[PDB]
Amino acid sequence: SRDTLYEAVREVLHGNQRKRRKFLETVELQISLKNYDPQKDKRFSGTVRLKSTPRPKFSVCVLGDQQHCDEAKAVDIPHMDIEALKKLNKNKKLVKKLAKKYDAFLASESLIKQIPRILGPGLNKAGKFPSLLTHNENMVAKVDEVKSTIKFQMKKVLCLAVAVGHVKMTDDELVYNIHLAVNFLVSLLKKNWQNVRALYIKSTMGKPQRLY
Amino acid sequence: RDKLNNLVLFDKATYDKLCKEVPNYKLITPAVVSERLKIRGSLARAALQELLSKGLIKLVSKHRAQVIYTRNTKG
RNA sequence: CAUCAUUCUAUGGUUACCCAUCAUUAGAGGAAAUUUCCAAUAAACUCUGGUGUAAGGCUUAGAGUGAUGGUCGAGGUGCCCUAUUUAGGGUGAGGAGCCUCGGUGGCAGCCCCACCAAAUCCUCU
RNA sequence: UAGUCUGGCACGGUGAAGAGACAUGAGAGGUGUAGAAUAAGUGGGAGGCCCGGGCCGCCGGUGAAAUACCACUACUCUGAUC
Repeated sequence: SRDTLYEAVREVLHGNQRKRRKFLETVELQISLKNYDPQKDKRFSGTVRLKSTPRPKFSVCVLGDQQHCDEAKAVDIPHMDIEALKKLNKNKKLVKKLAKKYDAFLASESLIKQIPRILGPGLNKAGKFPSLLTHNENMVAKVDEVKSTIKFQMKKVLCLAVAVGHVKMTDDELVYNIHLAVNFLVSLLKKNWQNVRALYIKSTMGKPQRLY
Repeated sequence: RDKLNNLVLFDKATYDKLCKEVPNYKLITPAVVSERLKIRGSLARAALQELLSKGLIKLVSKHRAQVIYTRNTKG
């Protein structure tokens, strides 16, 4: 279903009635669906390709040994070698903590097989998917997960929820996360039929606003 | 239908649980020692002439068919 | 010699959502009644593959190690029929599906012993 | 194949009661063990929340997941109309 109306996409400066909180926030988007079947072969899996970094904040790890040794020093990265995984993905049962401790893993180019150990299909089988790439891009190619688009999965409660913005960025990226954001999920369409009913626009915290 | 598997001579625990818990009953007949302590009537007889010799049990009345021993009294 | 768990090394393995299984589909398999036979007959349900979803070591190889040199405790598990209806009387077969160390009594707690139920039905007589 | 039997459609409408529907609007709602707490379910989330100070948590712990805090929708039952 086609939805657009970039006529006078403003009133984003109306911030200090829509916020009397103080702190680091995460701006989200929950979109309205009708008659979807998750039990049949309806593949609602993939991403909507944003350009201008909504900027998530969580723990990111890089596994390997490349030129990226020198590149990711200025990140102040949690870097980890193969010599520091023989007690990491093995100490999983008897010590009951989240023994991953960082919210991403990695497989690269030049390290074609990252880990075909019992801790290879061990790590890529328990969520926080090692899916981000660092092929030969070599301009940053680590924080470009923090400077990437957003992802979403099909499940058995049908409802969609994903973060199109954040605090601490200009308000002119939150009009740019209306241009290159929701214009694509009409082209991103199969007969998960006319999936977009209404887009309930909402910050981290506030009141029901409506742009169609 | 069911076939009982009684013991002919003592296992390590069956001598321990006879040498302790035979006077800790009140009746001692070689039919209940064969029943409870999981042994044969001949062993149940043979295991009580040596407890009369010890000073743990006490004979009441003897017969060719049935003998009735008991615990050594409080007195 | 068989078996399960646990910790360390195998130029060893798929993850832009799979793994065990809840689901389903593609495929190999029988006793007794019913005798004196012969081959029937025809299940119930059980596996590998495949897709969506939910566990995590797998499953492959080496050695130190629980605790077995032998294992689990070894028991409860049905229908029929009766004015004994918390009771009483029957006894064919061959398959899959779950609670705990019972709660009490009697020489009281152990070893017996009686009883109060755990979750069961599908069908070839 | 006439005729006849039968169903649909058109001519072809007003009104009441009632039902199963489904759009507009609602409560309560979900219990493998277990963490002390009836885990609906996701984007969460180390910070909010109340008149200078206070609770909710991370953990210990059950389990790819634990609340303060924003939303939509799964989907069982009661029940409300131009």
